[PDB]
Amino acid sequence: DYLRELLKLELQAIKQYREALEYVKLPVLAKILEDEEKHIEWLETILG
Amino acid sequence: DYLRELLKLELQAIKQYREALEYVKLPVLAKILEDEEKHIEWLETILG
Ligand SMILES: [Mn+2]
Ligand SMILES: [Mn+2]
Repeated sequence: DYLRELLKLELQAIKQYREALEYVKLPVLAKILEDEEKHIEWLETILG
Repeated sequence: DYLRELLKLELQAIKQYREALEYVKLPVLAKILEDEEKHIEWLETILG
């Protein structure tokens, strides 16, 4: 639930990085996004 | 500044994952933390 606080936290970071990537096409950003996508898998795996 | 919103966002995620790792010693968590540490480098590099 602390694990649910974490997943929403990632879920927000991906919304904002996506958007960040929307206007500033910077490779470093697609990569951070890659990782946050994996963060999300891993937490939803540990949960439900 | 959108890049500053991102860094605080990571800076918080590392506070909470550290803490999350404090009580539930789960390897997946030290690894997420590893990545967030790198997220932070990369953004402070792009900034100041
Ligand atoms: Mn993450
Ligand atoms: Mn991150």
